[PDB]
Amino acid sequence: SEVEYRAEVGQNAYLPCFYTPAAPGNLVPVCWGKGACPVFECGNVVLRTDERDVNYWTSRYWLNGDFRKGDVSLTIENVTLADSGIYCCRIQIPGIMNDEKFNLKLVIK
Ligand SMILES: Cc1nc2c3cc(-c4ccc(NS(C)(=O)=O)cc4C)c(Cl)cc3[nH]c(=O)n2n1
Ligand SMILES: [Ca+2]
Repeated sequence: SEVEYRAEVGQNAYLPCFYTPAAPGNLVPVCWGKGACPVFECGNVVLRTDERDVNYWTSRYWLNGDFRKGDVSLTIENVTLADSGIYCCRIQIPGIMNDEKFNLKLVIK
């Protein structure tokens, strides 16, 4: 079919997203949301970081990887069937018309 990420109800879901910081400690803000990246900034926002730290999160949504090294992969805890969908991870590279947009398809059964 096409790239997808899978989980059963009650498991954690794992959606990958990565960037390479220009130099260590120099982080780029990231936008995670539910819905494809053409929607608003990154869909219906679930989690955000800035140059310093996580600045916004929704219950059950986590960055448990080394986000200070560019691993901004998402964990969704205790998934239900309502969690299926496209998710947008947007790397907000400083500057205009240069963001990286990743659309991740999650299928729960
Ligand atoms: C009570 C609760 N807390 C969180 C939470 C917290 C975080 C978070 C916030 C700052 C940092 N930065 S730090 C201090 O340098 O490690 C690191 C993380 C992982 C995230 Cl991403 C997601 C979260 N999701 C969530 O459902 N809950 N619930
Ligand atoms: Ca940009």
